[PDB]
Amino acid sequence: EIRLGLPSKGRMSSDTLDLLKDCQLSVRQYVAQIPQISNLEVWFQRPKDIVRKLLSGDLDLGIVGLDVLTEFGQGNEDLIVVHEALEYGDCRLSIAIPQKMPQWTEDLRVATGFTYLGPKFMKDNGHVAFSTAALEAAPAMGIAILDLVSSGTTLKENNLKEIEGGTVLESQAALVASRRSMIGRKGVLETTHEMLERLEAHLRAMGQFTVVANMRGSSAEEVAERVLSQPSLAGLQGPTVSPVFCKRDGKVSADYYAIVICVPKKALYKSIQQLRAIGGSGVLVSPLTYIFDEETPRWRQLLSKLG
Amino acid sequence: NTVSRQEIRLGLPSKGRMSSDTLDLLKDCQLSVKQYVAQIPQISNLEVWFQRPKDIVRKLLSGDLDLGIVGLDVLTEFGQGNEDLIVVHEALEYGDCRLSIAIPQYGIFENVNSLEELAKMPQWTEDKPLRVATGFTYLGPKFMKDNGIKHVAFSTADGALEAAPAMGIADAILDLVSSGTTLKENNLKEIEGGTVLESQAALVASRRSMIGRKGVLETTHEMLERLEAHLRAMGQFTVVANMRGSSAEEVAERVLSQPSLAGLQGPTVSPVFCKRDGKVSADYYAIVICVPKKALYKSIQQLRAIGGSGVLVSPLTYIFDEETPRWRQLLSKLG
Amino acid sequence: SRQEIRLGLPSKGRMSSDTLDLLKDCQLSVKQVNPRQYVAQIPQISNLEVWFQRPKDIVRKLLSGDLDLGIVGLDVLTEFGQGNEDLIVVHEALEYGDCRLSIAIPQYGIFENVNSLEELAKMPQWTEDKPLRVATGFTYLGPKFMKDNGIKHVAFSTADGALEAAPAMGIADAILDLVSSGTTLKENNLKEIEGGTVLESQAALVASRRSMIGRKGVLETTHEMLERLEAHLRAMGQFTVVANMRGSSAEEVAERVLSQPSLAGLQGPTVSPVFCKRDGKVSADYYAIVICVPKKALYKSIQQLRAIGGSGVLVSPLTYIFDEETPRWRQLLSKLGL
Amino acid sequence: NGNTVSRQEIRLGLPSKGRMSSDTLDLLKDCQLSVKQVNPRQYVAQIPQISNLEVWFQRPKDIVRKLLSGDLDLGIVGLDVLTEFGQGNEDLIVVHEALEYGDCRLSIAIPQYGIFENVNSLEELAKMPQWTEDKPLRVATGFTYLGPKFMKDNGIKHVAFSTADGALEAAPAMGIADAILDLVSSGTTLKENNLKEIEGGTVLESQAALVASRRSMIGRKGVLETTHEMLERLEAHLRAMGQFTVVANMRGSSAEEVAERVLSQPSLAGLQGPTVSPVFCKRDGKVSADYYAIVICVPKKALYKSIQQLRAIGGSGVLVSPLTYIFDEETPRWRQLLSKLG
Amino acid sequence: QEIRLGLPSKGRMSSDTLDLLKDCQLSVKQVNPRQYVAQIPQISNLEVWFQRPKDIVRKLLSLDLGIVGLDVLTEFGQGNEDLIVVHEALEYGDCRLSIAIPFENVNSLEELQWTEDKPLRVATGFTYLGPKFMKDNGIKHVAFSGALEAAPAMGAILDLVSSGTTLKENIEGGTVLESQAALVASRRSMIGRKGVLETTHEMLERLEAHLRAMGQFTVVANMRGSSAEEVAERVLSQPSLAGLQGPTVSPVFCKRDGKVSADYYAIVICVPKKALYKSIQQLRAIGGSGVLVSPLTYIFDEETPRWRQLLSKLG
Amino acid sequence: SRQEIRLGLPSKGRMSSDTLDLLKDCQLSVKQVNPVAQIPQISNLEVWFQRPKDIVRKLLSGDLDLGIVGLDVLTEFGQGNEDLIVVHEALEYGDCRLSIAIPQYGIFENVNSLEELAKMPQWTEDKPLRVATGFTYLGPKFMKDNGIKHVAFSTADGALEAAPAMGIADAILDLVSSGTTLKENNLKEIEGGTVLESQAALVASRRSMIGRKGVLETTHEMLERLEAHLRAMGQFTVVANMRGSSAEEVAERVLSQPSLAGLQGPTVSPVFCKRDGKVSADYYAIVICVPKKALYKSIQQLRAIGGSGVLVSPLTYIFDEETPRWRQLLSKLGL
Ligand SMILES: N[C@@H](Cc1c[nH]c[nH+]1)C(=O)O
Ligand SMILES: N[C@@H](Cc1c[nH]c[nH+]1)C(=O)O
Ligand SMILES: N[C@@H](Cc1c[nH]c[nH+]1)C(=O)O
Ligand SMILES: N[C@@H](Cc1c[nH]c[nH+]1)C(=O)O
Ligand SMILES: N[C@@H](Cc1c[nH]c[nH+]1)C(=O)O
Ligand SMILES: N[C@@H](Cc1c[nH]c[nH+]1)C(=O)O
Repeated sequence: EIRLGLPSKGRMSSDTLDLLKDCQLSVRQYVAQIPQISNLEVWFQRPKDIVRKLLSGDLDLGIVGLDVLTEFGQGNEDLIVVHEALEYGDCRLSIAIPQKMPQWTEDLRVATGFTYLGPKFMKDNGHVAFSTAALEAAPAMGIAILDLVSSGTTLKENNLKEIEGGTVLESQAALVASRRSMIGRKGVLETTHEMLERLEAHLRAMGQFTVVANMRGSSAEEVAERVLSQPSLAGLQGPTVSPVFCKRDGKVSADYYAIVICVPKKALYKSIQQLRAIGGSGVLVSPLTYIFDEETPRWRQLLSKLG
Repeated sequence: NTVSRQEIRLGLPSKGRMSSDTLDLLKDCQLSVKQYVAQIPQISNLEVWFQRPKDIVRKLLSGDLDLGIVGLDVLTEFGQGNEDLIVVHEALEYGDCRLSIAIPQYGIFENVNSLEELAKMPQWTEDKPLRVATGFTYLGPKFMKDNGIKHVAFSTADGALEAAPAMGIADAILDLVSSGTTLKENNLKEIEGGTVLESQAALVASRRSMIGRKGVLETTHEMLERLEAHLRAMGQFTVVANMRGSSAEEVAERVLSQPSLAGLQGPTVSPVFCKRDGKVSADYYAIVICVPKKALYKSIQQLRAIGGSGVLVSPLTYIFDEETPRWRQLLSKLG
Repeated sequence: SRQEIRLGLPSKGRMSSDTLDLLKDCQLSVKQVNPRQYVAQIPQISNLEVWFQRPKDIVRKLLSGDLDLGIVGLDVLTEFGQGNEDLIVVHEALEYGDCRLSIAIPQYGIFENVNSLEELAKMPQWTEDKPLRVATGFTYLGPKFMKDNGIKHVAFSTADGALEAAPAMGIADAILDLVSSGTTLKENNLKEIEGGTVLESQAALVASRRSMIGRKGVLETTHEMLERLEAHLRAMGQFTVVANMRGSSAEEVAERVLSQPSLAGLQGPTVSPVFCKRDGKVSADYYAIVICVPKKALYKSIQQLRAIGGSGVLVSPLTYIFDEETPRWRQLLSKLGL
Repeated sequence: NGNTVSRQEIRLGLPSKGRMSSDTLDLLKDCQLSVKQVNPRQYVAQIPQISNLEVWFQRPKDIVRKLLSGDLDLGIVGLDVLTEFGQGNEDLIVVHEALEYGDCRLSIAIPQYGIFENVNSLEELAKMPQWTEDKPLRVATGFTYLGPKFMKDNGIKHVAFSTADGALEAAPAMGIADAILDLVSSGTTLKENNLKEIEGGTVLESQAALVASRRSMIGRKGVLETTHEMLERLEAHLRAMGQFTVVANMRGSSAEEVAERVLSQPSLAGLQGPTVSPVFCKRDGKVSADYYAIVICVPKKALYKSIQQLRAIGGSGVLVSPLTYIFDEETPRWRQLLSKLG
Repeated sequence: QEIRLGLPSKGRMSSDTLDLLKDCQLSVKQVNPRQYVAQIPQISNLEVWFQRPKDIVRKLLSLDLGIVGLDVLTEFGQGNEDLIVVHEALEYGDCRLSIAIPFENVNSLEELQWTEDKPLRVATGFTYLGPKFMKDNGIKHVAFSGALEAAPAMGAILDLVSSGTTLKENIEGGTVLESQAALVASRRSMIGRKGVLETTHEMLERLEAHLRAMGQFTVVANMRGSSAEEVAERVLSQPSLAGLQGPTVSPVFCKRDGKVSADYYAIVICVPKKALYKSIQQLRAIGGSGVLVSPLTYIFDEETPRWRQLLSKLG
Repeated sequence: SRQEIRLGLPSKGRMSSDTLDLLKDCQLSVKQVNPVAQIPQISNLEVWFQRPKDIVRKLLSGDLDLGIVGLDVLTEFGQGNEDLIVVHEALEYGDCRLSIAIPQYGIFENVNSLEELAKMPQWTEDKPLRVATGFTYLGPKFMKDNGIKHVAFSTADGALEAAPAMGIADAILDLVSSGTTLKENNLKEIEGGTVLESQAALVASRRSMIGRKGVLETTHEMLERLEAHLRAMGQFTVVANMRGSSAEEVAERVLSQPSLAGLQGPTVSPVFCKRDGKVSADYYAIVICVPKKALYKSIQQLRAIGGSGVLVSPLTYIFDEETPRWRQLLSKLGL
């Protein structure tokens, strides 16, 4: 049996279920199954509960923000980040001040819910005491900020600004695994492998469009010659070119050719312009679930961390 | 109005089904949105403001917005026919309704089946006018000053607008009709010529913003083409079929004999190989065509008649083709 | 009277959301004009109008003729239809709403060494005085099941609150309830018995025979409905997989793909040329292949595709896969014959 | 039957959902009979102020079913529900027939306009040539039982019934039915849909009622005494609901002079007369009974007028406060219950 | 034939208003909760309409009575002589509309650069009343145009202040006005519609008596004593045990050695709620026990000048 | 650092609503600004809403001065800390008991007391008695006192009561109120299995009451208001009209009756009514307190002695001679 922890509430939870639904890995009850991965069982927990059960051995995998992983995991050696950047849950844990200064003789208050990571940053380049408090309004009320910043709007609303070097950590959602489970529970390691591969291929896919265009041409080679002259019509390896038939004088002839290329989403609009310039029409654009390519070093780095 | 601002602002409905359908349209365009102000990353430097629809029209006129998506009813009532508002796309194919006049089927309106015979009723004079309950304070007076009805007072009715004729608050109603079931439940009928306006959700733009603010026209162009290609796609199916044949050309002749297997320009035909007696040969060919969704079932039958099997059907985000006159007409309105 | 085809759908419950999700996955989205109102449209099918009802009301209205089609669990069809021959199951297994209506008895006590329905019947505790008490919501199917299996002294009741708690509270001796995973039964120290299953149930497409033979348009939209649901189930199902591969000709690449066990596709790989510029000349150095891959096979197929030099492997889902018609249509027409 | 089950508790069924539920819980709170909802998800709570009294929250239809089977002993339910689901069973005894909430009438409504414009009477509706065995009068209603009974009684033969989809009142406008049989309270739903009531169209007048099972009352230990207490408490609560206690300071020489003053006033009579007591205050360091306080019950509808009268005779500092119960002589209801029991 | 009184539909004003009527034993008979008309049956022909406060002012300007914030009355009422506030202080919804600035050493509005160009930008919801304060206070350089408290960070403010904590999260003379909930009536009904004047009279009397009561406690104590006058002297020796006019003193009997005698006396006084606790201490000091404390719906006393002031406004 | 008294109250659950209902009925109304609050009825008193566990902890840390919490939370999380003093141990809501439940079937059939669970031998150092519980601290302390050491405790996932049926645990340690959960899950209490009796309680910190000026007197005020209200909740005031010749005759009648005793005896005053144009005190009104549980029987008794028009009404407070809860608190404080 293989157990994977997922966030139970917050946007991290809805974004995680949205991620799984986009991978075609769909999951009142709190325990579910992902049937497309053999013997994989999902447990919905708060992220701190994912870290706690991963350390104890009740879970084998988890998806958690890097902030929760580093504070509640404490840099414990048992935890290994398999994928460090699932590209959601973007934030940074940092300190905010109003818009070395010697006023402290042990007799500087920072309000934070991160009871642990504040103290650690004081050994690196730091007289600091921590509290727990509307957290964002704490400097104005006199409680004491060290908090998560994403868009930074909360900082501007409370007349608070950010410092150079004030970012203690950059955080995304991450796929993490238990070391005791990967070495000791047979069957876990291969599904963490499959999970990493699927997440990489989905992230690449997310990503691209497949673009298919009708083009008038005499040969497949002339048409490909036209597509490859265009800078952003390169595709992964080049246009797939196939014949397109239509009835002329009661007889059929391949007057058109259909090309298919991958196009990055950010490049789509200008690509369309380019395709119109070389005579393409009826341009079908569609999304992808996965794009599998050559494996990234992430698997080998995981094995290097394991031995 | 005149504010140094790097970003193009697009107003979207904040509450109602227009909000949910608008966010649904953007998600179907793969235009994911990032409080009350968000960003659309895919369109360069495009920033979305969620507002009440009247506030979208008001802020477009005041200059706080550059584009908006709003129903044509909200646009015509609150814009009041101002020439600065240009509909860029007049038919986003959701929010369909019509603002019209409904009158009772009973009482004195039994044989009042046209707006004209509603007019010539000696019941209403300067003292006791024709009471019409509506939330459309501007458009009612306009519709009947355009059609010559002398003595009409308009009111906003307490609670259930449709029940006002039954309660005695008003003699008729001026309201939005979609399926018409609300009218039928209260013994109300429309009339010939009673339709004040036909409405859909529309992409609207400010003339002053497009002319004066850098980048507005290009992102309006991108949004219009994206909306047109997405509507075209929603639209069609991609249909891919395996067919046994000796050559690609024979297979193509077979699919083209069929009326609704034409596709956009014709079938794409490619070889399909399989192992026979340890040797492979292109015993099959796979064809690809676009099929309109309303033709899908019939197309499947036709594909079976010519030997097709394993017919894959899948949807499209966009279909980009030749640009519609909507762009050229917008530039015509701008000079 | 009327010229629209009416399709009944469950209004509340998990059956309702799963049904609307099935229709959206078919690109048959429902045009909820009023979300307070109970009637919507499916524009992709001509004159097809959806009515949101309680499932019992779907069966009642199919029998009365106010609906023509319905999607309902087989348990509800059996309990509220009572085997009326006018209700015909068109598609018997839409693969959601899986459960079984069965008998559960305590694990402990009097029922320790009772594990068959016959051994439940044999117990002597049950006479006209003091019968076997069964708590159930299935007012019709319980008595029929128990009169058919020779269990002679049984009284049935509806229970307050948690049906599964009725035997512990003393309200009842056994229950007749729906079992899916069976965890509710385990949580309440209950067990099924051999022969205790009254019926196996899924969501199903049902039609009125009077509507199909007598009302214009019903039989063809039932045909399209059956064909679309079957094709969608097949699609759910597969992935289309497209890979770039280096090769000199289409035949060499095809032989490489077919040498691999699970890269067979439905009929074999489609192989087309992929052109790329080398030294200012364009040439088909690569070829793109497309195959269907079953989803449970996806990962291994990827490995197989990498072994033969594949790259840039696009994976995407399908709304439909239409193939040869299943006998379900011919079976329907035979049921209509007379 | 649940008439044989051994249980120490006396069981009172209360409506689980609806306006009847909240109004019933309001009635209990106004009687200081607060229900200790042990679990809100659970359906059973306790009323600790009455010995061995346990409340079950049920559908009203389930309250009637359970009273007939003997699984409940008392219930509070509208008389419409009692007539529909009890069907006039002789075992159901109405102990209190008018709890003065849930007021409505089940009646027949037909369109104001159409063929029914001159139809104001019920047998005007009967002497109508439109309905035969071929095409009957369609009536939408949720009352599967009471409709047939009412119209077999009033000389109308050719009638069909439907449990209409959704908005019952909109059934005649949609063409689902030609009339409706429904509950009317203020009648605004009838006016909103251009429908009207009829002479003789009223099927029954209904309020919330305290009902009991006769087999339970005679056979189950403790039931009769707690229905006695409930009826008494309810009667008193209604009387209190009702009155104000009014207390006034008055300048006077003796209690009898003050009493003479209050009793000259028409609405200062009280239940039996003003209670009069001395009110002392320090003048120049000595206390003396310069004032007197009077206590009277005043009906709420008289309060304002009573105040004016109390000022005319020199009253001030008029304290007005409400009452939980007013117990007086028993009404005939209890004896009537015993006559129905034998 | 009908007298109509408007009440707020949503907000704390709504729950506080229905709580006010609920405390007055004028229960509101909401026959349809979805509908907007209810009745007060204890006052003959008194009908309640639930709507937003601007709508209440709108209909009083077009209703016979309304209960609305003084802010809504002054902004939407236009200072019209037809709207007469009969009771100006129902003691709920209390607040002040005032100006807050981030602007450090500026503490008076006069110190509040601002010209034709760059006119003092205040984001504010007071479409009518905003102009009034500065058109009257001599800053001619002001323009008016969400999540208001962050407006100084986002790009001074004129808003409602109650406890002021919302202001603290983000001046002298900045107060535009002080507001409470008020019972207002239209002159058109009072001079012209029969029965409006009389039910406004009853409403004003009930509201004044309830406000007095809200207010006090009735306190009843057992005290051992020989005579009523002795016990009364003991109660009156204590400063805040005076009551309205003095303690009501009555005999309390108990069985001693098989014979009954008035060994105790019960006193009744009104005690203000704010004074209750020390009143209990004082009552214990003079030998009281079993002190029953209970609330009041109304305390009617002599009419306030408000009715005669209203009639002076009516002539 | 801070200057005004802080009172912790439960934030969520029925404990929260029942607590706010009690305080509002005690005239300690909480003025919630928006979701920290204030109680203005006690001069200068400030409320903090927290999770029950947090209140105890914050009392221990110094951040709180008072709290209202169930005694189970107090004993489980306070760990018997001497800084926490219960001021009122029984606010008469949140009633429950923390106790041990075991199955009725199987091994445990003929086991109906704690000592018989002890003299059961299924449990060894290797395979101990598995008890599912949320009380990480309290449970072990209870069983070393009169049970075995062959006990392991666990936190059950999900439904604690279903843990013995699922095989997770052999017994549970849980809160019992009405006992329906245990009966629904075929579980049973044992004699001597009760670990603790719990109600909601008013708790205070010793450091705050002795050391922070103003804390002790506002706990005095809230303790007296809470005790007073509880006493009143409690009683009825009952007032009856009685025909009689003298007040003493009427008093003798009420006192001849067992349960009409009142607190000290009936108050008796004259009731006047018009006879022949003359007024005379033909009646007398008596006032007594009646415990609510006795009300109905007292009514019968009042009728037996000729009473009529019996007014019954409730009380907010009943203050008497000072309760020993204050004197005992001061004894625990060293005055
Ligand atoms: N041959 C095209 C499309 C494709 C990608 N993968 C398979 N086909 C490209 O390389 O971009
Ligand atoms: N060649 C097919 C499919 C296609 C459209 N666009 C690109 N390919 C058609 O013309 O319909
Ligand atoms: N011929 C490929 C792809 C395909 C399916 N259908 C049409 N083409 C296969 O059989 O998998
Ligand atoms: N004696 C007063 C007050 C009272 C009624 N009952 C007891 N006391 C009256 O008859 O109104
Ligand atoms: N006599 C007491 C109580 C009271 C007021 N009104 C009537 N009684 C007082 O003057 O305060
Ligand atoms: N004297 C009555 C009522 C009372 C109590 N306290 C004051 N009065 C009694 O002792 O019960």
